[PDB]
Amino acid sequence: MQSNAGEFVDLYVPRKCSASNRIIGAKDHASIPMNVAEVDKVTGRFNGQSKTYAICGAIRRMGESDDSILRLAKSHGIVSQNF
Amino acid sequence: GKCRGLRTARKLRSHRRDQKWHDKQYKKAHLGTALKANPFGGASHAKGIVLEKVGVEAKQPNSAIRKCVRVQLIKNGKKITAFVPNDGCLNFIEENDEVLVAGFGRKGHAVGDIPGVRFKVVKVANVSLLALYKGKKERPR
Amino acid sequence: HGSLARVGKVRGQTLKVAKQEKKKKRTGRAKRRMQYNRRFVNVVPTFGKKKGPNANS
Amino acid sequence: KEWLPVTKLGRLVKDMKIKSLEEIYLFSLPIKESEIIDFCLGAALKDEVLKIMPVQKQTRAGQRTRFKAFVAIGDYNGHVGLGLKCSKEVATAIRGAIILAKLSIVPVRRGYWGNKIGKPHTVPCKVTGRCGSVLVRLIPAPRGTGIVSAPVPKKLLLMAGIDDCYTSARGCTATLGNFAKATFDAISKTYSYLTPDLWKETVFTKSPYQEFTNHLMKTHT
Amino acid sequence: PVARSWVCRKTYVTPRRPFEKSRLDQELKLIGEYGLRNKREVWRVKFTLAKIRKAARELLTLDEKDPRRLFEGNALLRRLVRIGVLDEGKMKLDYILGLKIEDFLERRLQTQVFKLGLAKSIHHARVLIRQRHIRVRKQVVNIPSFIVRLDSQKHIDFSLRSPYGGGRPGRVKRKNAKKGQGGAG
RNA sequence: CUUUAAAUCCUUUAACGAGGAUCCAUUGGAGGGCAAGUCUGGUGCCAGCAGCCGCGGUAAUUCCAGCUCCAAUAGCGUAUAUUAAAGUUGCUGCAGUUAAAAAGCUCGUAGUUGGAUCUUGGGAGCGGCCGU
Repeated sequence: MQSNAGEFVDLYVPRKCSASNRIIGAKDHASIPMNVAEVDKVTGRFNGQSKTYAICGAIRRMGESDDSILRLAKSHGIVSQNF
Repeated sequence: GKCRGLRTARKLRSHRRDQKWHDKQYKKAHLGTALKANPFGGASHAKGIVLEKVGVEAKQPNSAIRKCVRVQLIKNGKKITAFVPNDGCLNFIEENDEVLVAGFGRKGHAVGDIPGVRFKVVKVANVSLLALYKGKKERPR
Repeated sequence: HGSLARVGKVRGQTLKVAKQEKKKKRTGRAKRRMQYNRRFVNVVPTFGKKKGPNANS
Repeated sequence: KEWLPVTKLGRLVKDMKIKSLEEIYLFSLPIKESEIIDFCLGAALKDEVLKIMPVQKQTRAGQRTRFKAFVAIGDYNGHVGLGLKCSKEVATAIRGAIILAKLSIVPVRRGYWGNKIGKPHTVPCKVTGRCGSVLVRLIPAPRGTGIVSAPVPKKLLLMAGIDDCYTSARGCTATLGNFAKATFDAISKTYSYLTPDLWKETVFTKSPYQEFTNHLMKTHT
Repeated sequence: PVARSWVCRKTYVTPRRPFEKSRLDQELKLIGEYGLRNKREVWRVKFTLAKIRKAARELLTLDEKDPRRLFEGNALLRRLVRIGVLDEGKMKLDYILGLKIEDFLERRLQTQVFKLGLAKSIHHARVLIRQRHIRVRKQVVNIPSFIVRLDSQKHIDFSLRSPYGGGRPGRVKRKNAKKGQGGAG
């Protein structure tokens, strides 16, 4: 994607599944990009920033998207480790 | 392949060798029966002597009369119905004439409307039938 | 119908026209030049569709 | 003559907020407005009607001929689309297929054979595409090779802006529809083939639905 | 048993599809531009390029600093550079693939005789070559295929012997001057 | 003149040698595949064309000709062997429910294929924890 001179030449760099790393093609309409809002650790209100997640349509059709967001929010601290 | 053994060279070669005989184009070329029963004996062309001029009824659909020429080949003594090309070229073939005769185009298979005629007449009395049709050479009599 | 008697029917019975007098066609690179001039230097962008060389609709 | 955009993504593109169909292709957005793809690649999009195909529904009183028009569209700079519209007469089919070709357009990733210098000339890697019986394999080739293909996938790959390529084709390639849909499907998978180049995890930027939410409320419903 | 050579090879390949509109009309675009006479004169150049372009593919498979590659590669590069097709600035053999038919048509004698401006067209140029009016370093060249070496470009002028130079004035003028004094009396 | 055993051809070179530059480019085509006429006259499932699909029974884009256009071009067509195209012989690489195809079933010898496991840490040295 870079030339002998070191220039980024490909006309866009794709997104790819936050679960299984599969690049998310231009016409994958099943693909789900989520914004998960974070909170002030004593007030409990929307700060203004989010932990954005992106799943390829394929894992979403498998039905594993649920567990894959649940993992990405646990290892992100959004969700209780105890659970 | 259905035996990917490293020491399976002969099974793979000896299978292929055996299964090449189930091909038509191979079985034809690699037996005498196709080269023997060939009226031309494996030759491209063949001089023969006209013994009658024959109307052959065209196939089912289209329906003309195809003017062919019954030929005794010199080399074999074998019998051939050979077609005569373009419009009014059976008028150039006197009986008992030595004609040079080629295939029709499909490697000894019957062509178009003409049932079991595999041959065309090329030259008549060693004068080319295109040259007679175009009127370039006149028939030496 | 038509036995061996009808051989060369239609070839015989055409009004036999003699060929017209032509200024003889130039041959070699003089021809390929003339072909190049008919196609790539002369003609204009046309509305709808570009026609064939022998076209006479 | 004037475009009044109906969909959300169409509204943004007319109001200049998002300016590259690259940015649309990143969030994998459906493109349903026709003028979006006519807006960003407009002064380059060229049409070739690959085939008009008379199909026939047999009815009580004789055949009912409709006409399929297969239209490949693309700039010669990394975007192709393959539209097939079946209609009553060929004028309507060709026009409708042009619109469907536009709506279909994908980006083509193109790479190098060996020496990564200059601009990419060929397919980045061996990609295969299927439709019915047809299988169209693409292999990268060195510079000046051209497209080594049948007249149908040549017309697409040239329009894709792929300068060099070795193709293979298996199955009934005589069915131009499947043969054009396979080679289009093969091209499509260039930005769906994970190379080492794209191993660096993505810095998830903001959707133009999220980035320009404040504009969309007052401009349309 | 005889003392004859026999060694001879074709200088062209006939293309697979005989009626590609895109090819037929790109090869006539070449013939017009550069005043060649048939598609064999185009398939001849295309074939030489394809053999060069085959040899280049063969050397790019080989490891860098391979003795056969470095020798063979530089030998190919200095040849293309010497005929004015490739640059001394760009002599690196991945550029040999980025090289096409117009680069070889530019170096043939017909096109140099035209683009030096001592001919009036590309068709006039062949006439001047065919009718042995032009020379290269005191060598009268009859043949418009003649690929001009880069050093040997500037030494293209008229023959000393031709009436365009300081030569014996030709057949038509000399007959018309003799008819002119036969006309005057 | 040169060439050469002696000649020839080539090269060189006096003189002649071109306007219809008659010092006259053919060969095959023009429905699709396949580049190029829905032109005109003839024939009327006849004559014939047509590798295949097809054209021919009175507006023949296909026959027989005229003009025209296309293709290759001092060459171009045809028949036949053969190679690629043929991933339609398949090692690379085909197939075997229904398109051709898995033995009725099992044992069984040559053939072919065959589980895991048997040495590693550091000594010497350089470049900016990793390299030879």
